[PDB]
Amino acid sequence: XKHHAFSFK
Amino acid sequence: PFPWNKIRLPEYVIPVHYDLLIHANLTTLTFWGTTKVEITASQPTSTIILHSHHLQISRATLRKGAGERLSEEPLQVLEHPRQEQIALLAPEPLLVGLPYTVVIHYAGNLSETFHGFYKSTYRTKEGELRILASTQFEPTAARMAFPCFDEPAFKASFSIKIRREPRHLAISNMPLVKSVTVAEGLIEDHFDVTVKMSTYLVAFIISDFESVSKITKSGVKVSVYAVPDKINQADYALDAAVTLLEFYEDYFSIPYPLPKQDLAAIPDFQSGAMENWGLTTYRESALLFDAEKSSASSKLGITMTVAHELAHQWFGNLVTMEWWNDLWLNEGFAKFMEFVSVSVTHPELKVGDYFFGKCFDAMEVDALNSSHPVSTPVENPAQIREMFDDVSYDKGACILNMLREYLSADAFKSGIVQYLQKHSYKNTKNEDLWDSMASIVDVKTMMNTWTLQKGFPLITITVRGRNVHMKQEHYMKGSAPDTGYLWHVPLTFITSKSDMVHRFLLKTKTDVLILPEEVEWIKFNVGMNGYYIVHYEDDGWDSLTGLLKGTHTAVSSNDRASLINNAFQLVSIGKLSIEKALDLSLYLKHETEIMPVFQGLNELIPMYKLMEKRDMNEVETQFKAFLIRLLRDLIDKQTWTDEGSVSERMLRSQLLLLACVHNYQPCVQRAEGYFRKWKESNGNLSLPVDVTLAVFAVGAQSTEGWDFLYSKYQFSLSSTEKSQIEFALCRTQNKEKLQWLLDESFKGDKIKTQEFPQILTLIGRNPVGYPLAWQFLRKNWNKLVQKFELGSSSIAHMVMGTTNQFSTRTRLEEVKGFFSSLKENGSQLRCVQQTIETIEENIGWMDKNFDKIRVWLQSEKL
Ligand SMILES: *[C@@H]1O[C@H](CO)[C@@H](O[C@@H]2O[C@H](CO)[C@@H](O[C@@H]3O[C@H](CO)[C@@H](O)[C@H](O[C@H]4O[C@H](CO)[C@@H](O)[C@H](O)[C@@H]4O)[C@@H]3O)[C@H](O)[C@H]2NC(C)=O)[C@H](O)[C@H]1NC(C)=O
Ligand SMILES: *[C@@H]1O[C@H](CO)[C@@H](O[C@@H]2O[C@H](CO)[C@@H](O)[C@H](O)[C@H]2NC(C)=O)[C@H](O[C@@H]2O[C@@H](C)[C@@H](O)[C@@H](O)[C@@H]2O)[C@H]1NC(C)=O
Ligand SMILES: *[C@@H]1O[C@H](CO)[C@@H](O[C@@H]2O[C@H](CO)[C@@H](O)[C@H](O)[C@H]2NC(C)=O)[C@H](O)[C@H]1NC(C)=O
Ligand SMILES: *[C@@H]1O[C@H](CO)[C@@H](O)[C@H](O)[C@H]1NC(C)=O
Ligand code: NA
Ligand code: NA
Ligand code: NA
Ligand code: NA
Ligand SMILES: [Zn+2]
Repeated sequence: XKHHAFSFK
Repeated sequence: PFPWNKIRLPEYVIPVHYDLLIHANLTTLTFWGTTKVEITASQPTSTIILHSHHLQISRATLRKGAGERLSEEPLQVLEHPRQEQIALLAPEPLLVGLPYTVVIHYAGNLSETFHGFYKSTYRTKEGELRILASTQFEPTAARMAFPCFDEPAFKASFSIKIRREPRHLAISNMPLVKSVTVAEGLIEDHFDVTVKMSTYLVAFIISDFESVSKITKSGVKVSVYAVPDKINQADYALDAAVTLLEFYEDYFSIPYPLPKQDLAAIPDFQSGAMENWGLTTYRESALLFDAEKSSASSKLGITMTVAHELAHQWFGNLVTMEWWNDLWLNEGFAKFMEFVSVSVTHPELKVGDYFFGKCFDAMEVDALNSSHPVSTPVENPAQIREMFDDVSYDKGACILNMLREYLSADAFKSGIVQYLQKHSYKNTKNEDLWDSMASIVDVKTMMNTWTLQKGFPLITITVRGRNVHMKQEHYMKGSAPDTGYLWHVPLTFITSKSDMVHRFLLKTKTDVLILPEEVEWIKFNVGMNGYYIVHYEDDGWDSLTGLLKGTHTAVSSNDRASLINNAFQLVSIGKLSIEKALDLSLYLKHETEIMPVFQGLNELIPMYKLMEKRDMNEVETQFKAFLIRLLRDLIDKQTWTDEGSVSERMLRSQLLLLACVHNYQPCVQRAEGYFRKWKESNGNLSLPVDVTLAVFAVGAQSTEGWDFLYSKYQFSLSSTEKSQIEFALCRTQNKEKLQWLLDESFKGDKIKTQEFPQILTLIGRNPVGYPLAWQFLRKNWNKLVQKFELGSSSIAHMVMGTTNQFSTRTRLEEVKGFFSSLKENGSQLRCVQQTIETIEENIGWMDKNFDKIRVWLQSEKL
């Protein structure tokens, strides 16, 4: 998987 | 007259084995299938019900085996599209216990969504379009690729055959054992039979992917597959996958049972990744690492994502929940195991330090009446998809961590190993887990309170000399009586006289413990390892505030973060004034550590996000000025480099972005200079990755800078860079540019539709874009639902991301009115109930606290 936003660093 | 009127399949026809033939065509975007399923019936039936969705069944036949006595007969086919079922009616009733084989021939179209057997595309570095076909079946989409008993407890083995053109590669769960030319320009690939597994884990991909490979010490061939232009970004994930698979094998002493494990980076993918047995799949951004351009947080995320998918090989694949009501047995464990495994394999990442943040994520949803117990009934596909949420993942992992601390790691591990061994290649329920843990203390009664009731307790602490009184009550947002919820709460505390972790099991509404000597302070929930929050009566919060302001080093960084979080949670139930919580947050002036700093941001930023959507620019501006002044010393110390630990790099990036976004001039001027140089270099300049979010976000504020950023997006092969550009473009105050971003990502040509939920939410968070994003969601609802599906977290993200920062009765009525009008296409979504409740709380919170905050800001105590 649910937690896929870590690219936005 | 369809002869079955229930969503769940009959229990008395069971499959044993499937032979799947799939013939796909990537030119016409069609596929043909022949499915053979060996079945037995425990009850005499003349009807076989199974799942099929959007497949054109051309013929079905029933075969009764025996060498010379093998007979075959035609089945009449009926369909019930809303139940997603077909019925095969036989001339004679099946004989109980004997083997039959059902043979179904069918055709379908490749799906234009992200589920089923679906089309994915990418462009060559020369601009040529390429098409591949890939699968995503969890939870209920296998039935879109082949007719099956598509529920996770109907486990079976699968022999998969793929017919394809010579020019393309096929891969599936198992190794390829034979390729046979069957006609001119058609090759049939035979893959080895799978172990017993659920239908949702079947996978196959037809592509021109390249690969890299490495063998584990146990002899498993691990490979990463990706488009040719990106395969040189696969090295990090390949190495991490070998290390993590070896960890799990050694940790559980239960080998990975397949000869190979593939990790495939798919150019279009809805979730982050998927654990298909032997063929795990990923968003490109969740797997591919560019040493020059990827961020520290992307490297952390790839490592945790691979750890998550590999944990599923045990928690999900080998052992599978019996039904989706217990999905947390898959997802909570996989989430927890990310931390168990990476804390060993990559100790430099210190991931254990970050774990409690997942618990606070869970508590955000779990504080609302519209939460649900960890284990809770579901029936239809939308409800099942809704189970893939922060309760299943984050609360699930958090209550497992709590239980492990309570039992001790060694006793917990012994229970998990027995659980995995006993239920290998089978399915489990909530109760099976407690039984295994207890076989090593009434774990079942305790853990039933944490899995069968929603929410969490407020623990209230009252000290009279050495006497420490404890009370539990149900934490319910909006402000003190509740439905008599009760938990078995493993409390922990430290004191001014003892930093040993002390333990007390609170099983009742009230209890007491006696300290050996009087103390100056006491602090419960040590390290935030328990799924509960704490209130201190009398002078408690004044005293803990003085502790943070004097020697904030008296307690750990995560204990400081836990105090920040709890103080602001108590504001929303009327146990602490907003002024007292803001007074506590002033200690952050001297804070250095990432978790408490980030926790402060997590509590304070939402306050001005509410103000941004109101006529409140003066208090909004003062509040943001307060936040920057609070953290200015830490901001000023940041270097504009990529130096330091992963934690130092993530802290740097977020602080510089924050400062630039709020117009802190020293940071803005540096970001402007870097952006001007980057543009003058024609984008050839290598910026420090850690400053690039801030630099791009500032550059995108002018038309020429925005246009230049977009011009570079086309050609980037870096998932981090593409994410950074998307974030920057969504920060513009030019409303026509914001509308363009919504249109183009909705279209999916210049920006992939897999980014649309994020883009919609970022514009929804934009102080001038939020009306546009909410309007866009209403206008384009039907197509967005068609693409992403009701109940998906994609839709939940869009709903919450466009509405849950509203705080007026007029906005509330817009939300209630719109979603009510959807009837069966959205009106009952859980995310809709959650956002409505959030808006209701925002209204009450702002009505009560806005003027209090205004006055507090005027007091300039900072
Ligand atoms: C997906 O669909 C596409 C389009 O429908 C399909 O492409 C077609 O493939 C066939 C076979 O690969 C092509 O026809 C062949 O063309 C070659 C080159 O000219 C000929 O040598 C072939 O002739 C031999 O085989 C014939 C058998 O039909 C004999 O009649 C003949 O005497 C020779 O022995 C044959 O004509 C065809 O050109 C393409 N069409 C297009 C538009 O590209 C593709 O194969 C499908 N893929 C799958 C996996 O289904
Ligand atoms: C700045 O422009 C240079 C010229 O195009 C880039 O070098 C080129 O990078 C290509 C993609 O990595 C590669 O195919 C070319 O062979 C290479 N050309 C030359 C003459 O070196 C450069 O890319 C960086 O430098 C190269 C050497 C590699 O190390 C790349 O990985 C680097 O990104 C461009 N730099 C940037 C930051 O874009
Ligand atoms: C795949 O899409 C095609 C559309 O091209 C569907 O074919 C049509 O189906 C309807 C209903 O059976 C027919 O009346 C049309 O004549 C068909 N069109 C053509 C060009 O043949 C097809 O049904 C779809 N397949 C599935 C499984 O849904
Ligand atoms: C919570 O939801 C239930 C079911 O909708 C309802 O009965 C109850 O009154 C709600 N509680 C509050 C405080 O609204
Ligand atoms: Na601690
Ligand atoms: Na605790
Ligand atoms: Na969700
Ligand atoms: Na999505
Ligand atoms: Zn998972």
